[PDB]
Amino acid sequence: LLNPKAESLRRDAALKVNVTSAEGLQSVLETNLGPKGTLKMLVDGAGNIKLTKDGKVLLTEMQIQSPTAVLIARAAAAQDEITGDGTTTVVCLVGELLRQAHRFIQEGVHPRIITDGFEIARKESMKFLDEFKISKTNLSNDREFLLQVARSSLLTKVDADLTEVLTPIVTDAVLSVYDAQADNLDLHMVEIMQMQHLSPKDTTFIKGLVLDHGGRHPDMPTRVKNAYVLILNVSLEYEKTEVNSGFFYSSADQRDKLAASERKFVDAKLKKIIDLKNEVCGMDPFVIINQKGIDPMSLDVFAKHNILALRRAKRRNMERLQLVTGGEAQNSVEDLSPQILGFSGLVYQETIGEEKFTYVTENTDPKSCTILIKGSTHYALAQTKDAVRDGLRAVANVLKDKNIIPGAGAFYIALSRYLRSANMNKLGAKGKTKTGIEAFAEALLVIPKTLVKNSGFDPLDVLAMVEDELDDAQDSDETRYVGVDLNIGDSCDPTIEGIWDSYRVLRNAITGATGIASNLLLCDELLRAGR
Amino acid sequence: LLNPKAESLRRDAALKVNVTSAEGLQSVLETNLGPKGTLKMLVDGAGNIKLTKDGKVLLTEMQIQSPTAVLIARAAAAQDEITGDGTTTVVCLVGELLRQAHRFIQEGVHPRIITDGFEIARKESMKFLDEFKISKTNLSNDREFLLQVARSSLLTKVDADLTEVLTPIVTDAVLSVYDAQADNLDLHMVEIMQMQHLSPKDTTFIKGLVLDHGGRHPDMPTRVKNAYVLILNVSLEYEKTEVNSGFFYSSADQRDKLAASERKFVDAKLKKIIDLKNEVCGMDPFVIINQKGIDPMSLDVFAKHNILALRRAKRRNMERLQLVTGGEAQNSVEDLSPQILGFSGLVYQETIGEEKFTYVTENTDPKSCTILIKGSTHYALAQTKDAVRDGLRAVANVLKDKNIIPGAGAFYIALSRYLRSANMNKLGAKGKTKTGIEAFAEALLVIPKTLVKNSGFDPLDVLAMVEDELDDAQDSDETRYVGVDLNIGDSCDPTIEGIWDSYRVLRNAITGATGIASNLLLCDELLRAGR
Amino acid sequence: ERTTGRQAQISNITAAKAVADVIRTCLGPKAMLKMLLDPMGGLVLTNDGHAILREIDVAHPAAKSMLELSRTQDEEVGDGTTTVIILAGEILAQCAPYLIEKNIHPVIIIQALKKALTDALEVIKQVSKPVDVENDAAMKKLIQASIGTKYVIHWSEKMCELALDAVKTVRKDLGQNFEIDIKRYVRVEKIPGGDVLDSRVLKGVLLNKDVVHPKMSRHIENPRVVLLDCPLEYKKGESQTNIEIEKEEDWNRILQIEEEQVQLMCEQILAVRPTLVITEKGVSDLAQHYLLKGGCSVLRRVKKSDNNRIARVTGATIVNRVEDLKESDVGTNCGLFKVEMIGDEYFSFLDNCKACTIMLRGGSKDILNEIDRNLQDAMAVARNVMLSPSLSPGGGATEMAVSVKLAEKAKQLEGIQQWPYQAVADAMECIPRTLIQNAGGDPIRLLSQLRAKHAQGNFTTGIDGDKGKIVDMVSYGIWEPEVIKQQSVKTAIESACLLLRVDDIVSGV
Ligand SMILES: Nc1ncnc2c1ncn2[C@@H]1O[C@H](COP(=O)(O)OP(=O)(O)O)[C@@H](O)[C@H]1O
Ligand SMILES: Nc1ncnc2c1ncn2[C@@H]1O[C@H](COP(=O)(O)OP(=O)(O)O)[C@@H](O)[C@H]1O
Ligand SMILES: Nc1ncnc2c1ncn2[C@@H]1O[C@H](COP(=O)(O)OP(=O)(O)O)[C@@H](O)[C@H]1O
Ligand code: BEF
Ligand code: BEF
Ligand code: BEF
Ligand SMILES: [Mg+2]
Ligand SMILES: [Mg+2]
Ligand SMILES: [Mg+2]
Repeated sequence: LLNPKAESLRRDAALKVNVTSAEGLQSVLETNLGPKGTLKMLVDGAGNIKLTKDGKVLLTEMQIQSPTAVLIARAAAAQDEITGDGTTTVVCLVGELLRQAHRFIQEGVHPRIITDGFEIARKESMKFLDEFKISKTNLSNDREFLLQVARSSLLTKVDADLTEVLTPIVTDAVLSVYDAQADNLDLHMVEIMQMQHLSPKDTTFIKGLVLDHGGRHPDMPTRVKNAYVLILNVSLEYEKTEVNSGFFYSSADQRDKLAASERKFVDAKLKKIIDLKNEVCGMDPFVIINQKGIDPMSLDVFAKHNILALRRAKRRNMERLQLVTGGEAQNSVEDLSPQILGFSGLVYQETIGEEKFTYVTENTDPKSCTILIKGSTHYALAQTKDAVRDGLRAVANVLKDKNIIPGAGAFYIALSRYLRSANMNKLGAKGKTKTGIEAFAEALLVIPKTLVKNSGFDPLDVLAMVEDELDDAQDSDETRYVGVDLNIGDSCDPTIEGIWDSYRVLRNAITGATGIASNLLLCDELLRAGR
Repeated sequence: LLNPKAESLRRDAALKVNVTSAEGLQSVLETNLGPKGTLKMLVDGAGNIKLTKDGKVLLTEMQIQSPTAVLIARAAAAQDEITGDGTTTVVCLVGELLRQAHRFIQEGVHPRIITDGFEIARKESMKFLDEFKISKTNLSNDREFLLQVARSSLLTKVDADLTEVLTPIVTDAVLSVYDAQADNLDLHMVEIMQMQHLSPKDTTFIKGLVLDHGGRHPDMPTRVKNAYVLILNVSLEYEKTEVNSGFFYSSADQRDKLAASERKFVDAKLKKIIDLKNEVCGMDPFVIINQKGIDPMSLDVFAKHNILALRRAKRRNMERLQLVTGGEAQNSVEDLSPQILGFSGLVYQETIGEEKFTYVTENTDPKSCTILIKGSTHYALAQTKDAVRDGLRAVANVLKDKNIIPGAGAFYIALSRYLRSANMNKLGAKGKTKTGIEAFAEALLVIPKTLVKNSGFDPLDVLAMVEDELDDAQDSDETRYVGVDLNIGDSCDPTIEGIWDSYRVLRNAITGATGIASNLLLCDELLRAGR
Repeated sequence: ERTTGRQAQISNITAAKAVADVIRTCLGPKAMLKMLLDPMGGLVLTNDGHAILREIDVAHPAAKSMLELSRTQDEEVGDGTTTVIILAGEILAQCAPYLIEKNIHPVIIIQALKKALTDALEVIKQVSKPVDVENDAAMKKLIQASIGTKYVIHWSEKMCELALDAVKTVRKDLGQNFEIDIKRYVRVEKIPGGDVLDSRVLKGVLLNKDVVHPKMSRHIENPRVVLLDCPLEYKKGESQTNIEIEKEEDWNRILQIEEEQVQLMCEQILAVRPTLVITEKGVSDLAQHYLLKGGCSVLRRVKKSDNNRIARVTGATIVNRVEDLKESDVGTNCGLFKVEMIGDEYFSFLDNCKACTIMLRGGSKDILNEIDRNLQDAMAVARNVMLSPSLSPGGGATEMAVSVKLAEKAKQLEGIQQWPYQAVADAMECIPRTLIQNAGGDPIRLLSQLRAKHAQGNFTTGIDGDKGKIVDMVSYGIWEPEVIKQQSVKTAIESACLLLRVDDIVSGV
């Protein structure tokens, strides 16, 4: 029943739509899944070309109007916003999940029975994962294992040769900021400075911190070799009266006397620092950075004493620099001690035509690196960053979660089979609820199939192989991990190839996709009221 | 690639659409399937209410724009145009067929493999039917068996109590026109006169032939009890010169002399008949029908001699009446013999206010009856006819094809199972072609499921029962027919309930649905060019 | 334009009846989800009645009155939302015939309905049994009851826990009734991801605001909290404060003063020896420095609601002017000051290892709102019992009891005054029926049996959800706060009584 206006897909039409859409979104992102995926090039309404193969990118970069396509998108973004990886997988999982479920809905089974099954299967899936995972020693310094995690979560979006270029640059970065002995890490301390010119293969890893805002003055230090570094944060430029003020000279040159009187507040606080570069290395063996400004006249003073003065720095660099050098983030200049500056070896300002680029090379206690992404154009400079992030938050996750999972869809093909023969002799489920867990089980085979569907070799066939080369080492006992070899068309050992799915991703992918799908299936009416 | 205008769903999108639509049309007609179906009431753009539950009706009565929905409609109409029954089944079969096939297409299998499978399965299905059927003796006079065929193909569109009213009226009709001793029959010889007033339960079976056009003259015979009947076909009214002519009287009364001269051509041929009703029963123990007209002055002549004169009769009644009476269809009156009139007992003209209704009761050699459909309104008078036809062409089919098939989806649940375990140990198929026959097999379960889906009892459950109560009499040997009992929810013996599917229908339903579906699946691009 | 007569009456009734019709398939343990589309953008995938009807604009006046019923009811108890709508309709609908068919005036039908309500309310308290508001186990299996019929059931136990563990936390008896302001003292915080179970009820607060300066404490062991209104920067005069200078070296003089007052301010704060200073307003860079070496971490910009909840789990009473900053305004009773970085987003905690902060985790920002609302229903029926330790026979049992005791009485009343009374009885029966329907069983069958079994054999006998057979409540139990059964019937009969007062409808301001 109703009131004018306001439309509403009801009965099984609403479910028809929901599944319809999901299945759809699924197919549209299947392409950019697996290392053997597809590179789309999408342009906006302004002509901003941008390349991708990261589900998230393609996803938040498009304008979707399908309600179901949103609830699935939002839940997928909420995944790259936590595990930073697997945004693509989750859309397939909620898609394929609804297809597998719609088959038993279509035959009669009340959706509430397929959802019940899902939860049951879900738990059993998350149990199985904790038994499937691979506790890896908190022992970092195993750069070998981590370099396989870098390449794993990189080939998923990289120019191949460039994978080998970024594989280290990412790992070393994560490590460089990570604090050994369990503890933790905050990726924000890995500046990701990016600059045009020279292809994205030329990008580099800086153990220190690279910046833009250089010393903007002629007679400045082109390169301060070996010196102190001052973390400054107080306004080194002209200021005004916080309360309404004005000058009123009655005398011809009284004007002048009042002229310098304004600037003098500067030098007041400005002297407290200039004598510090005397009070330390006042005879040569040096550079101030400052978050705020530095007007002309002042830049002279610093340029006069050969003090490389930088102004307007990225405010989060206070903390990043306070690790690249050690020196305290000096807010005010009053209580300023000469024993609190920081230290950096070569600190040189590479000028790239109008563009300034000051580096903070040679450090003692880095703890905060900078991945300098190079690249001829903007489209590449874009995607290259979106590759590093999706593969850096990827390594740092191997650390947070001291477990890892064999890739090539090993875990999926496993849980899939398990659940099948599980309830057959488990009955630790319910009545007609077996349907739902059966679906969920069959559902999971998305990733393995789609993984090869992209490669080429027939999904149905190659997946069949894994199902064989698998139980082969079961009828002979012993545990053997099996996955889909996306190069040949046979199975293989993920662990041996160097293929890993981050644990926290799988844990937030399954619990996620089910949350959506299972809540979508219980939907029976799509309103559209309330002008 | 392209030229302006002209759209075209391509790749798997075209197949997506095709299956999409089919599945759709399927669901829309599933409702009016089975005796426990749904009575829809559709009204056109003029307000002509009309009730139905006959797929064909609902189907040709709607305006469809989906290309796939047409190719499926047209092939379904082409079925009610041959077997006269099963228009609904065929739309489900091509629907469910595409769903079952799309599942293996969706996994990778090239459609050409699922079509190959279909043909293979098709043959095997049509073989199995010839082994499944039940040769029933050409021996008619088994009104008992035929009355079960009448009710079988009637409850599929009738008011229940009305089934019992029409069950005989149909059978007796088919028989009445059928020529025993193998031979053949032409249903056209069963007039289906329909008249308003008094509900469609009041309809009747006439062993003779009822007509409208009565004796249109006052002093006419209200009821010619026991008499001859003249099959006339020559114009008994005023005529004109086949070549341009005109009168030209020069004399006052020459006019008059020329007045009668025109009518005299009438009486010329009109006398040759009036003396025939003298030359036979010229002393009382009589009625002429005539396909053409009979002007006023002439009706007098016949009314004068008490000769019930009818004019403008349904031209196909020449042949129908030529069986209800025996008398030759007398075209011209010249060579008119008194030994060629026909004979009928009571031939009375029931006048129903302005409406004339002459009956040709009491016959010796009927061979052509008339099913008089009564009914208060037009909507009912409509549907009642569409029920008789779909159930009359249904009995006459049991005769043509001297075989019959147990209903309640017995044949389907059978062929389904057969094909499953067949290829398992048949391999009389092909390589990956097993998919297609597997689908086709699972597909068939449409009818049984949908049959109960309409009744109520859960499809999945009750069908499971048949699958059990079946092999029960297989693990114990002996043949036991099993079907779905749409009243309880258990299985039952179709043959025992009196449930039969006409053979020729099943033979033209399977070969039909496959023809469409299997040709739809091989479609890869929907053009729309050529303004 | 205008519509007087039964014309009016009818359209009102039908209108009201239609309102019900929409959410009737949302009352029951197998209740479906009405994914609604809001104008602003996003969606609502909830099945919680009031949360649906809110997202649907209506036209017919009655349909507007009928729609707000779900609101006032969602304000008394947190639960029983959908039920009031369905009842409120069936009442009007069940009157429809005797209203016009039996030509009974609206005054008379009202005089009876108002009467039948009171009697009906008796039968509610009559079948209601009291409960130990303190017995953790009873409260759980009570809260659990009103968690079924919602997406949050796959963790039912886990939910009642976070429910009780929060109702009781912000509670504070007080007597000279029990006051439980779930609203201002149980700020929820939905965080995307993890698992459901990965959610706890932190006894403190959780702000994502980081620390004002880099080299500042990431976590003080037992911090000394200081909460304040006023900002931390050079203030100005609330009058025409205009300075005129021609005295040369005077520029430096005033420009300095600013630093000086920021100093003073830092002093007054630093004085009571603080480690954590949280202000609602800003923090001058200067003030940061003097509070840095002053030995304390600073948090700028925090909502009043966010702040006043801190002042209940730190005791630290909030104070404006600092020259009045007392030492009683301590920061005692406050565990750690963690600052966990949750997926590229820093947070800050204040747990103690009077007001808690329920932190939910699920599988999407979307899925969480399901939980939050579902939870609210739990956390509300918990509060109800806390303030009325009485419960009613669930499974629609109570609803059927009143159906009989009323039906019986009505039949034994005699007078035109009987028909309207009779209808209230016939009406009530719809809830066990909607339940049995949304179950799948045969309504005419189960009801006749439920009703009969009721007529004699106990009154705590309702219908079982996922089953569809009539069961005794006591048996598998599913009592609900007696308060809900109050409102549901109080306002529903009122609604009906209002709309029945209408005999004319007109359009124009
Ligand atoms: N070379 C490989 N061979 C088999 N599987 C791999 C290979 N490299 C990574 N994969 C698979 O890539 C899948 C993830 O796809 P990806 O394109 O990274 O999307 P997302 O990571 O956003 O879900 C993982 O399930 C992993 O198993
Ligand atoms: N009472 C019955 N119980 C089980 N099957 C029956 C019964 N009566 C007829 N049917 C089924 O009706 C089906 C045909 O449906 P119908 O509505 O007649 O559509 P159409 O004949 O146009 O396909 C047949 O397959 C037959 O098995
Ligand atoms: N577990 C259940 N089994 C049978 N009835 C239930 C069950 N859970 C809720 N009920 C009944 O259904 C109604 C509550 O349903 P609900 O969908 O939660 O509506 P509301 O939004 O009013 O809470 C009450 O009458 C309650 O007695
Ligand atoms: F393509 Be995913 F985000 F790794
Ligand atoms: F409904 Be069918 F044409 F018998
Ligand atoms: F379903 Be109710 F609002 F708890
Ligand atoms: Mg990835
Ligand atoms: Mg039929
Ligand atoms: Mg509730």
